[PDB]
Amino acid sequence: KTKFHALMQEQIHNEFTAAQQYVAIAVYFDSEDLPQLAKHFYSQAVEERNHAMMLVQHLLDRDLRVEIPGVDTVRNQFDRPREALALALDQERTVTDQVGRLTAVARDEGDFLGEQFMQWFLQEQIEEVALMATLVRVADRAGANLFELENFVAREVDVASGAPHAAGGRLG
Amino acid sequence: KTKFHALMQEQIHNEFTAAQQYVAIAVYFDSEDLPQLAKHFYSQAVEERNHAMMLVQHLLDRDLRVEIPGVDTVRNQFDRPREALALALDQERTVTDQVGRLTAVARDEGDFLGEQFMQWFLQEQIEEVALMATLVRVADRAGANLFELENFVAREVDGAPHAAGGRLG
Amino acid sequence: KTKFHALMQEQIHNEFTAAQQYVAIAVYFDSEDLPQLAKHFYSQAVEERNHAMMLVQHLLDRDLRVEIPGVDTVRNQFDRPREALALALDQERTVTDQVGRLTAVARDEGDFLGEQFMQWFLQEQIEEVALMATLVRVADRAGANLFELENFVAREVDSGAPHAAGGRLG
Amino acid sequence: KTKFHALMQEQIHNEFTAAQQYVAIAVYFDSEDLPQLAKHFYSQAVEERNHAMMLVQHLLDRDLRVEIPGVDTVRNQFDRPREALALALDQERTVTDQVGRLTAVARDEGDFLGEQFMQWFLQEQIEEVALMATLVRVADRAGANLFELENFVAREVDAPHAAGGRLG
Amino acid sequence: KTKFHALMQEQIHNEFTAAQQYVAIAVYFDSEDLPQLAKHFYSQAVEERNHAMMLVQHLLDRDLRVEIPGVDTVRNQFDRPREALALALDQERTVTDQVGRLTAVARDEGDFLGEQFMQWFLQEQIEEVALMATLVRVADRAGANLFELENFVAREVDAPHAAGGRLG
Amino acid sequence: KTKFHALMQEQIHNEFTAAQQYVAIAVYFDSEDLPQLAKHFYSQAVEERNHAMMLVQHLLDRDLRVEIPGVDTVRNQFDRPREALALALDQERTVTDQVGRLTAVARDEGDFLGEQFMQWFLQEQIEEVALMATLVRVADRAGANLFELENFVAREVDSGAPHAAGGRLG
Repeated sequence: KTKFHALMQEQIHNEFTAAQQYVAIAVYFDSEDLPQLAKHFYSQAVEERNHAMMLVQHLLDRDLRVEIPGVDTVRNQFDRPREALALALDQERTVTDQVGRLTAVARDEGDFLGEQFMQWFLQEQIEEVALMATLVRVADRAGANLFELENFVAREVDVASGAPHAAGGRLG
Repeated sequence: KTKFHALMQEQIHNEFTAAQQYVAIAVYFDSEDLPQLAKHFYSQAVEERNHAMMLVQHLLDRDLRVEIPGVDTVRNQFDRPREALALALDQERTVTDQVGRLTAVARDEGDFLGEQFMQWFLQEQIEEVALMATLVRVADRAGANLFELENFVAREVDGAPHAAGGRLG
Repeated sequence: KTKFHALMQEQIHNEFTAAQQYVAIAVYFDSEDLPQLAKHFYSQAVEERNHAMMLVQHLLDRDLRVEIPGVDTVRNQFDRPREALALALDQERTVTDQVGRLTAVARDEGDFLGEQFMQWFLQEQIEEVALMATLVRVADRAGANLFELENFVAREVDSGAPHAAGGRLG
Repeated sequence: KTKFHALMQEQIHNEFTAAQQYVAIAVYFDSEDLPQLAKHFYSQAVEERNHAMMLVQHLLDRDLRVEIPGVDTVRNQFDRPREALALALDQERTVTDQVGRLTAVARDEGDFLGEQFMQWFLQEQIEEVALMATLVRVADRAGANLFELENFVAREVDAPHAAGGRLG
Repeated sequence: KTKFHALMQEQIHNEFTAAQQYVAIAVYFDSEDLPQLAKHFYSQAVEERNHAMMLVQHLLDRDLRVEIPGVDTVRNQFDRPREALALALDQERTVTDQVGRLTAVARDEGDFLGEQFMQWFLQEQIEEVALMATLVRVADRAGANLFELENFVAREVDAPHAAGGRLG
Repeated sequence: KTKFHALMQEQIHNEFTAAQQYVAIAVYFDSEDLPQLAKHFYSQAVEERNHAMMLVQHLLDRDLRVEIPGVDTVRNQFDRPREALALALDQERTVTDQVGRLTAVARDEGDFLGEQFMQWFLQEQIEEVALMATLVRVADRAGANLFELENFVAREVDSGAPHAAGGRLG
């Protein structure tokens, strides 16, 4: 078993866990009656699931063994919205590290196929982190006037022939 | 914390796990190059996620605490397609029991809202079990000419409470 | 063999027989030259057949043995339309009883699947009885001026239903 | 009561029974997970009901007494699909005989209206028997590969007034 | 007179009174120049009227005597919007209890028709309480900036036969 | 509190009660299986509610206090249709008097806004009374056949209006 292969298997687990964490954050917001934030995070959980499934599909394409893993417990309690957003930013930053390490490991093993495959993920991370950071600054500026944060999301947020195929198709 | 509330929380965990198990089965089929079976199980995983999210939505609606749980490890290794279909059938039968027990518990506690909410799930389980049982009998009849099972799926296999986050296709 | 399962098998028989009884009533009306009544009862016979086929489908879905039964003789002779409408009302009340007893029996055996499946039939019975009752009161008011009853049917008369085996017929 | 009238009343009974037998066969196939065969037999049962109602209509048209009868028990158990198809073929052959005899009897009593009315049923029988026979030969050739029989049905298997209108 | 029947008659009265209470709240909001809240409650009053009329229709369908009742006085004075929303939430919770008790009573008398008929009202209550609870929390968060509550309603906010048809 | 203002408040009560009385009549008809009559009275109850809500709107527009009132018990028992129609006619005549008196009272107090606002209601009463009177004469003539009264309603019985609080319902 190569390291890239082992590390990809870990990343599938990390991605499924990340997606579950977004669902928890979506449901937190929902229960706080912040529907624009909730709708955004429900959507973000579906996209992380898609990333996970792109990693599965890569191993499938290469005839490398792949396990659909279990998922670790995720955080459900937040003192307030800014704390959930902060967690989401931190998570995207963590994923950025993981993806960079996947690249480095493939480079080091001369796994050229793995290396090129990681490139799309690096670009996505650029923009995902940029978005989470934006949501954190805006939540900070909004303070307890959460309505402004909601208004910002409704207007400014969410309004790639490139992507790798996701096993089972890319969900909306 | 009522028993119905505790048991709903368990069910959400059971459903997310069931959904993960379907993804495993979908991926097994995909690796076996049985795309029609794979596509069907990917779709079934999305629906189970939906059921999970309908349970979440019910607790939300009632202002009862709800936790999005972790997910237990699921089975990835099968000797052959029929074995994965058998596991799916057994799973749907298990979910049917769990749903019956949720209803019973709500009846016993006089939770009339919980009881009526379970009804839709009972109907769905009727048809989901019938479908899984059909796939198993057809897989048996197809023996190792799996192509016939694929053809059957392509040709013959093609209201609800709100799901938190909306019902996914 | 559970009691619910046995009782569902009887109900299938009862529904096929109910459907045959509506055909006899439709034909009686047809022969009396009351085409609006006749058309409505032909339609009602198709719907009862559909109910029977929904019960069949339920057993099929659950892998429980199901027999397509024979049908008992039904009534063909009526002194007059009001007597046929009265028979139809009584029949729908009888079916209501049967459906309630199926529900009770499933509750009593903890057959949760069976119980939920009966619910749709209970709401249908509510409206079917209301309609038969209406036709009887209107026939009573019309007396021998059956034309008014025909006029009433032409002007005034006519979901998540469970799957019917073979599809729901019009 | 003429013999043609009596025999028409029997035929109405025979046809209601035949229709119920097709439903039994349709449900057998359905439970065996043979949906193409099932769908075809559900459809066949509706058409036999239609035939029965055409007979009812004919007596109605002639002001001859007509009873909607009860229906005899029908067969629900089959060892296998071929056995159900064989039963259906035999049944259509039996109906052909019955229809021939209705014709003969009307000829013999000088019931010209009855005789002409039977002619349509004679032509229908020709094709219905041909179809049942075809399904039996194809089921024989398919042996236990019932999927081929289903495939055949999906691809190759696509009037006097009926009291109450002709049902689809 | 069964208890279920007597209790349905009371529920018709309760529903008419509930509907009139929503009109009072709608008019309160209107006078406060909170048109989004007012429009929502006007629409809510029409829906409660619809519920009332579904209960009437059920008794009609069953040939059980039904009276269109009078309506009790309802509350018109509120110190502020959150107090009117609170009353609406309380009222929806109360209706939920009433509906549960209607179900229990029908179960206890073996009134299977009445029991199945109450089921739809249970599901509606689930969502109607969730919505009122949502409006109360949002009004709390908005405090005196009622404009935010209005903006929230404008953007985020918005069956058995009813005697006389379901009104919009 | 002016007399016009007080009397408008009473009128809002009278209108809500009138609307409730039409629902009672509609339901009586419905239970008698006279659907055309029933449909017409359901519709008439919705219109009276509208009138009520136009009065509410007028007080809203003028910043005068307005209470949504309770509703008095109304009549549910009728020996026969003609008796319910008679009650509706008498009710519309009573409302006509009430509206006249509101106008008079506004004239007497120099309430020019109230006076002009009452005018539309006077015109409506003209036609509503004419229609109720028509239904009564037709019901009298159709004593042997009430289906004729139904037929008449289906065929012969299906403006610059003031805003109704909450909008005018159909």
